[PDB]
Amino acid sequence: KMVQSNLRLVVSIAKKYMNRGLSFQDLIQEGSLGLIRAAEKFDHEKGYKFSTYATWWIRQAITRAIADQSRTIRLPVH
DNA sequence: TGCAAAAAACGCATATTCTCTATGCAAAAAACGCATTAATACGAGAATTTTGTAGCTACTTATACAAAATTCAGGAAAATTTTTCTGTATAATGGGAGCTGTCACGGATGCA
Repeated sequence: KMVQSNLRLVVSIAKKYMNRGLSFQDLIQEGSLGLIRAAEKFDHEKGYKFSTYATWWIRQAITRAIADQSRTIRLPVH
């Protein structure tokens, strides 16, 4: 539920990363791969929401995708 | 402007005579013969002698085992670059972008 609940601000990552040469949706479903990768290692008794930590994953999970994703030649990040 | 007609030239009488056609002289070529000498070739002698044939001998090579002294193909470390994975903590709370001037056809639904 909290997962499904924290599925609004995600649009921020979508907008910031439009589609990253892919698809708005795929740039949010891959962001969903985040969310879960928050909860778990979201950190309770922390002192504030994953609003500064959930994103964190989010944007580190998209990116990784995005560019893993999408040019039909994988690229090394280097 | 018709000729009859005269003198000198221009045509029928020979000397001259002089290119001229005509034979004996003579001088040196030539070529023929007496011929002489030398040289081009035949006769004999034995001397070199190369080629042709045999056996011995030295060089050259046919061959049979193989790990020479050297090449190479993997195998397994590094070495450094690169790749994939994981992680970094305030708040942030519904998405733009053309379709609106085509003509005609064939179903297929909706709407009383």
